[PDB]
Amino acid sequence: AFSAPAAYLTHQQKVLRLYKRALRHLESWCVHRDKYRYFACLMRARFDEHKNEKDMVKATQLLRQAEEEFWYGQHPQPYIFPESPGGTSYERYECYKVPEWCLDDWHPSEKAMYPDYFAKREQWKRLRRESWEREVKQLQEETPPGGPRTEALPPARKEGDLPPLWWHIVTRPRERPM
Amino acid sequence: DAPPLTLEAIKDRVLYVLKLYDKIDPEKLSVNSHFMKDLGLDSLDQVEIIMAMEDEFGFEIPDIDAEKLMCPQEIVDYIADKKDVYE
Amino acid sequence: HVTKDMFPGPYPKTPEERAAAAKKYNMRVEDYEPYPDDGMGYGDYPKLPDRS
Amino acid sequence: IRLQEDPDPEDENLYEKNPDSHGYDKDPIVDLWNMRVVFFFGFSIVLVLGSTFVAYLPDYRMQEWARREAERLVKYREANGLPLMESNCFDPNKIQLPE
Amino acid sequence: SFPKYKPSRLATLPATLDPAEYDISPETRKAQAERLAIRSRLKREYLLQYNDPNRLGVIEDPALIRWTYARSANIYPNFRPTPKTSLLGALFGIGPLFFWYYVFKTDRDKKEKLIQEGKLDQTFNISY
Amino acid sequence: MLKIIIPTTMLLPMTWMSKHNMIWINATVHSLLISLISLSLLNQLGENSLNFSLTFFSDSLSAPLLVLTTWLLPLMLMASQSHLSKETTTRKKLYITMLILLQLFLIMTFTATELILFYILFEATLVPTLIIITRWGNQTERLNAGLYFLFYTLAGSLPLLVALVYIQNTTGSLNFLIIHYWSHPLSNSWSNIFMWLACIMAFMVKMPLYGLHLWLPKAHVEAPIAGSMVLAAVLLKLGGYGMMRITTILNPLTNYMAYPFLMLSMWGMIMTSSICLRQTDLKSLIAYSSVSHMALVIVAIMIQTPWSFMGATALMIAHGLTSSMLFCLANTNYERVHSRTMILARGLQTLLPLMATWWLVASLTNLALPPSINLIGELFIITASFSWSNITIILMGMNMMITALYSLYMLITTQRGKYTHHINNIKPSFTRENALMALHILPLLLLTLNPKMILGPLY
Amino acid sequence: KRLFIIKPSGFYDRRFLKLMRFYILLTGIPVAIGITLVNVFIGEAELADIPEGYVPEHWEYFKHPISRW
Amino acid sequence: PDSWDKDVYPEPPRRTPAPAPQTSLPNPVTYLTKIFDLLVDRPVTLAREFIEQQHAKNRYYYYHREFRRVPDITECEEKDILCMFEAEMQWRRDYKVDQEIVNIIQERLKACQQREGESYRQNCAKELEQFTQVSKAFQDRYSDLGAHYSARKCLAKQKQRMLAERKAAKEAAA
Amino acid sequence: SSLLDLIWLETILPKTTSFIQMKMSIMVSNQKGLIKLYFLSFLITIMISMTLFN
Ligand SMILES: CCCCCCCCCCCCCCCCCC(=O)OC[C@H](COP(=O)([O-])OCC(O)COP(=O)([O-])OC[C@@H](COC(=O)CCCCCCCCCCCCCCCCC)OC(=O)CCCCCCCCCCCCCCCCC)OC(=O)CCCCCCCCCCCCCCCCC
Ligand SMILES: *P(=O)(O)OCC(C)(C)[C@H](O)C(=O)NCCC(=O)NCCSC(=O)CCCCCCCCCCCCC
Repeated sequence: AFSAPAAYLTHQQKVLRLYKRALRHLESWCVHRDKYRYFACLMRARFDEHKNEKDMVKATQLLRQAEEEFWYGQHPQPYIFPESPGGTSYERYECYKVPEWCLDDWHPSEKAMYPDYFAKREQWKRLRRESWEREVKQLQEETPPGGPRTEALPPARKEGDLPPLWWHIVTRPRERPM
Repeated sequence: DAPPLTLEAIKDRVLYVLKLYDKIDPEKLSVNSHFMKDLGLDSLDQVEIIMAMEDEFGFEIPDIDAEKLMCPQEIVDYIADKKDVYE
Repeated sequence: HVTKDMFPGPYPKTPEERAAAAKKYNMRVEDYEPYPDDGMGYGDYPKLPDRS
Repeated sequence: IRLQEDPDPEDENLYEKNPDSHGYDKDPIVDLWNMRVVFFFGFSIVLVLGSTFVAYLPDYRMQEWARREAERLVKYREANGLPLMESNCFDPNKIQLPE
Repeated sequence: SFPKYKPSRLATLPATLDPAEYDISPETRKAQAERLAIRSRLKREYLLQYNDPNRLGVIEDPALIRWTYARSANIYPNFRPTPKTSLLGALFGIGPLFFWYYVFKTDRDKKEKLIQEGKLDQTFNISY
Repeated sequence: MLKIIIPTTMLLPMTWMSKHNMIWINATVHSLLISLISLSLLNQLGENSLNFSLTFFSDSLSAPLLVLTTWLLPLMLMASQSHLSKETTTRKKLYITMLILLQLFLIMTFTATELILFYILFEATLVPTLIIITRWGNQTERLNAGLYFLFYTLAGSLPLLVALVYIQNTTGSLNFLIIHYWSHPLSNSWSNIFMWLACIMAFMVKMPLYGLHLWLPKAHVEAPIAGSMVLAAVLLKLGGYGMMRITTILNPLTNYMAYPFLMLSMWGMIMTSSICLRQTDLKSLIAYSSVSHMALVIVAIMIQTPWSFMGATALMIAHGLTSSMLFCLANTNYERVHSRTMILARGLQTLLPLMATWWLVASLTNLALPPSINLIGELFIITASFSWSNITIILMGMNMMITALYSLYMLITTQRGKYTHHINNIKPSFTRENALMALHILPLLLLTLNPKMILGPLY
Repeated sequence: KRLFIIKPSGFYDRRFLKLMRFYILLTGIPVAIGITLVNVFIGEAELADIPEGYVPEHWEYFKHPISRW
Repeated sequence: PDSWDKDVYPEPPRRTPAPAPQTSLPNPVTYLTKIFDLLVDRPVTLAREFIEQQHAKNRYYYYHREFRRVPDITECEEKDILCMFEAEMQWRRDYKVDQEIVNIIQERLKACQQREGESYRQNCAKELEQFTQVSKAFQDRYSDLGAHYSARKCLAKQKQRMLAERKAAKEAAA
Repeated sequence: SSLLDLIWLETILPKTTSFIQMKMSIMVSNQKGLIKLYFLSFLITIMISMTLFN
């Protein structure tokens, strides 16, 4: 989520993702911890057996057959963490996330109810306003003429600058806002 | 509800898990030790370490982000940033 | 701010028209494929995969 | 460009000049009195007074009158052994059928 | 070996089971790079507008405008009378009308015939 | 009726002689006063109508419509003052004048005692509406919408004029009381078939009937907020009122000529609800919901039983109020983000709570939720249709299911989910908008409390 | 440690609700008091036979005092 | 109670059995009834006594409107608009009165069903027959006139019914 | 939505009538303004009125 994706997954990345998914589904099948440890050791033994293979075509064929085996033997109801996309507690607190632009539409009485918070908020707003030109200049200087080849973003190269395109990442709502 | 996390608590828990890992020597394990450069592990070992951390903290780290956590300090910083821990 | 050239148009019948349509929708010319010209009103709108 | 055209103006926010704006008028006093007249007349006058007026509208539909007439007819007809509901609306003697 | 999984339209084919996922030509990699470049360009434009401090309003989406225009206003100009369109329109617009007319006509004719024959249970049927 | 007619013709010079900043205040105050005055028409008799003079009369069918019109005018004034802030004084006064003329024509239409005067007034209602649409619409399509609306209505209504003058020549009078008392059966002939067709087709186009309804999305989507409010709440009820008035002299030909219209109404009710399920525009969704409800009203009028007419009247009043409220809510959303796309603005419950409450109540009234007058009318129509035939229940159940589906789909799409991140100009809801919603919703609940006021003469 | 909770403005919704309640209760409470006093003191009319030779009025044909008025 | 007519709204005499306890345990129902009478019934009775005392000081009367009979549509000539108007109004009033009569009979039926409870199928046979007869007559009178019903249409229906009865009697006698 | 509402209900009643009116308008108004042509038309009209009308 925090990392910019690449154009494709390498063979190492594919096999590692298959390894993690197979281990998780095996844990779903093997509920108890000792049984899961035993069968996970056997699974890693299989992966180690096929670890050293010079023939990339054969390695890809092994990966494909392993993927078919995983799809046949996957748990119909695999365990999902509550906050994970398939989880039960997924997106439950999205209705509680409110942004700071909505925060600055408050009435003067509401703002007066929090005098110290809004002073620091004004400091943050000044920091945002005093850096946008430097950020856009840095972005347009470092980009290739063809355009952005990837979604990655650069850091601040100067002692007094900020990383470009930082405001919403830094001021995103808390994971438990209310 | 639950007590809030702290940077020290996260670091202690991740070092606890790593010291309970058998392939890692507890004496030479520091918070800046690299998993493959100076700990001598490999990709499957790192995947199992990330899975152990997921089990420890009760949340999933996506594969796109988990491949880059090659250091206990990196894992601590990732978890603190995701859980909004600043102290 | 959108101009008249940025709106969906008729079914493309030439490689130049298909290239222009693909450029309009921010797609590759190789990956752009219109709906078949059955006279159903789709025009040059892309036929993206039927996934969710 | 093909014309000497004005730029599209920015959207105007009523809360910027007047934080306690009711959304009626730019002028504060005019907006406040527009709110006051709308709320007073509409809510109080129309809603409350018209609702109680409609609630206490006299029984000009003669529902209760019809009920009392029905009570009298039922009492009279069941006292004398007559049918409660008559078979015909009109008088067959006063009706003249064709041959 | 293991039983094969048959994709459907409402149950598609997973990526890990796609045969083309394991036959990657060097041109496939450059196509993926071009797609990523397009996505990165669009993302950069959107993020610049989104993080602009002086922006107040809605970042207009030409893609959304095109979708809403093609769904509503671009249909008739690109519609042609073809055998397929003619038959489908005739069926979907006329057939149901005649079907329901026949159903209700038959039901009401049977009911009226029962009424005339005087063998339909209409006791207590006061409200109509 | 002059005690209500003259105050509108006095609203005109008051609007033109008031100051530049006081036009909205004066118009709203005096419109509310006129509505309160017109509330006295609800005291109706159980035997006959209120025959004020040779020209005007009031009935249990006309009274709720007149009260609805007089109540609808100030809400239109509020919405118009919302969206016409930068206009010039003369053009503001012209818009208010168009609204006042429309209200006056509608009042005289609902109270006209002759069919030819009724025709003249209900055709006169077109000019202010056309001017409003094609002049103060926001988009380019307002011109095409006005052309479609005008030509549909006129191509429907001209044969009605010919039929009315023919009926006057044949019978001696177009007075409604005389034609009701002196009515004679309509024999099955081609001439009578085409007379029935002329009258019914005029009012069906006004309804609108399915297959004669494209002008309704065209005009309703492209008209300004006040025009949208008046088009759905009142102007669609002229067709139903006319059909409930003319069908006195169209018997027994209505038993045999109503089959195509009943089939069109039922199937197109289903089809327009399904269309509502897949609308990318909120105004279009509201317009098609209006089409479905008026198709149900057409079914009631065509089956033509005392239980169907009461349901028709109740459903007309309820639909007017609910559709006006829905258009107002969608217009507030549009005034926020300057676009009518439904999926553009999301998370509006977390951004504007009380507007989410108003949306919830409006959607719950849009679907037949007991004991609302919407459900009262729909249930009466469904019971009458059940007595008519026993598969109409299948069609009505399908329509109710789809109605709930698309209403809650609109609610969940607009209000629930997560807000659009880049939309950062959604200011808190105005007191004026909240008051508009409250004035839309409270009378509906009070009518639910007292339901015999909107059940028509057949009660 | 107490953390600031970011919420939309509730001032305007609260103000509208307060104004609506005030203006409904501005006339509603007096109307309720008047209705209660009328019902308690000036009760409803009693049904009676029309005296011979007497011609009543319509408000004499209605029952509740407010409806008669 | 003298509020309504016992003949129009009959009630069978109420037979309540006397208490015959068989245990020394106190009756919670009796104790709670005593509490209810002490706490609620006496205050509401005093309040109603005060209210009725206030009502007795301002006694006034309202009357039931009497309508004399007028010639009906059978007596009215053709296109005699005034006689037709009077006859139509009288027919509408009679229609309302008949509707309320049917309502009274239905109220009788519902009350008897609820009262008899578990023996309603047998003890309510008298109120079912009265409802059957009343509804039959009302249906024969105003069954299928339509939304635009009138005295002329009802008279045409009665004429059709009379013609059918005459034809049936002639066929039977043949 | 598309096949019936946006295509065929538009094609039948409003679009076909507008097309016919436009075609007839073009046909009527497409004249070169030649007195020889429309006076020949006058002669034809006079002959038809004399013969076919009695
Ligand atoms: C902001 C958001 C919200 C917006 C909302 C929308 C906007 C709304 C706008 C306004 C709408 C207005 C609509 C029109 C209203 C017009 C008035 C009307 O229709 O009145 C109706 C009508 C009024 O009576 P009426 O028909 O005019 O007179 C007939 C009789 O002659 C009368 O009987 P009576 O003469 O024998 O004596 C009765 C008399 C006197 O009664 C008594 O004295 C009773 C005493 C009881 C206790 C006695 C025992 C305790 C004694 C303690 C002390 C003992 C020792 C001392 C004793 C005294 C000294 C010896 O009391 C009254 O007359 C008062 C009745 C209530 C008047 C309400 C006026 C409303 C005005 C409209 C505006 C309202 C705006 C809102 C603000 C309202 C104010 C805050 O009936 C009622 O009001 C009934 C109230 C409820 C009774 C119980 C009902 C059954 C409850 C259970 C049902 C099942 C459960 C369901 C759930 C729970 C319920 C939901
Ligand atoms: P680290 O970076 O050292 O990783 C080393 C890797 C693996 C990247 C190697 O360097 C490498 O690329 N080796 C050659 C490629 C290769 O290893 N291919 C084989 C991969 S799949 C494999 O052979 C093991 C699959 C067997 C297990 C399949 C699991 C299916 C069962 C799951 C069922 C679900 C519930 C149990």
